[PDB]
Amino acid sequence: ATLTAKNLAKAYKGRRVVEDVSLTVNSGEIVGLLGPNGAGKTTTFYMVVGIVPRDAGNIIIDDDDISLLPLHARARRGIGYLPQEASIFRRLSVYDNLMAVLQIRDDLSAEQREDRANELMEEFHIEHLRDSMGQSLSGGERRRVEIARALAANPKFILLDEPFAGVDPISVIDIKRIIEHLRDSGLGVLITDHNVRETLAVCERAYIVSQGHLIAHGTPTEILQDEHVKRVY
Ligand SMILES: CO[C@@H]1[C@@H](OC(N)=O)[C@@H](O)[C@H](Oc2ccc3c(O)c(NC(=O)[C@]45C[C@H]6C[C@H](C[C@H](C6)C4)C5)c(=O)oc3c2C)OC1(C)C
Ligand SMILES: Nc1ncnc2c1ncn2[C@@H]1O[C@H](COP(=O)(O)OP(=O)(O)O)[C@@H](O)[C@H]1O
Ligand SMILES: [Mg+2]
Repeated sequence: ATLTAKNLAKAYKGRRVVEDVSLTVNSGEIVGLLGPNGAGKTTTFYMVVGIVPRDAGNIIIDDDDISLLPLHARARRGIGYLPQEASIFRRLSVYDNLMAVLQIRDDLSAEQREDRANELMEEFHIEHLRDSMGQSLSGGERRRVEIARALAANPKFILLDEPFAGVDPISVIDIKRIIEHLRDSGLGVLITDHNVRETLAVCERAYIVSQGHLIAHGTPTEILQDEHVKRVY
């Protein structure tokens, strides 16, 4: 499957925070949307996920233009999403966090939902936290729970907004292995970051944004032929 955004634009109070941003991700790839703070990465993700309406451009999955579908409809089409800031249900246990999303799985029986919850906790190394409250988790543990909770919806594409933000260096490596695992499972993975040097090496392709504009794109090697990108990073 392929998820594509074509010439997205978004304005707030007449200011164009995103002017022209495109990107594409296929199943089995990690693709980066990378650039400085304020460049428009989260706004772009919001327009892809459907959390805000787009002012221009197109959002496409395969042969379906979904630019006008609401968040919930795109989610059923296979788009999953993880915000930068903590999104775990702090007052609920890890188990209940996963079961909360598994309740939308009309393709699974009550029993199967229970199975998947145990499966996800094994995969993401959080079984020992089954009954712990999200509040009591560390940044890295919290991130692993939130990612597993997103996968509970069985998405085709997972959009991770700065997944490494607010986690320790050991958890960064752990999250990087998780991302490789997701990719190997056939998901299309789209990640944002401002640390181009670090994140570029895990991307099959990336889209470098600055001030709401796409300024470079392609494989890391292609991107790093751009003198501006070389220098700044
Ligand atoms: C049918 O409803 C479902 C639930 O399903 C059942 N059957 O209940 C379950 O799916 C679920 O539950 C949630 C989800 C979110 C919250 C939540 O954001 C809380 N607020 C805090 O964390 C904060 C907020 C402010 C003020 C303080 C400090 C800081 C900043 C963090 C508390 C919260 O206190 O409880 C939540 C619950 C229970 O979502 C629901 C509600 C849609
Ligand atoms: N709801 C909003 N109203 C007005 N301006 C906003 C809103 N959300 C974001 N912005 C602005 O849009 C620009 C891009 O923000 P954002 O997409 O969050 O950038 P990034 O994720 O790349 O840091 C920023 O200048 C930000 O202040
Ligand atoms: Mg952001």
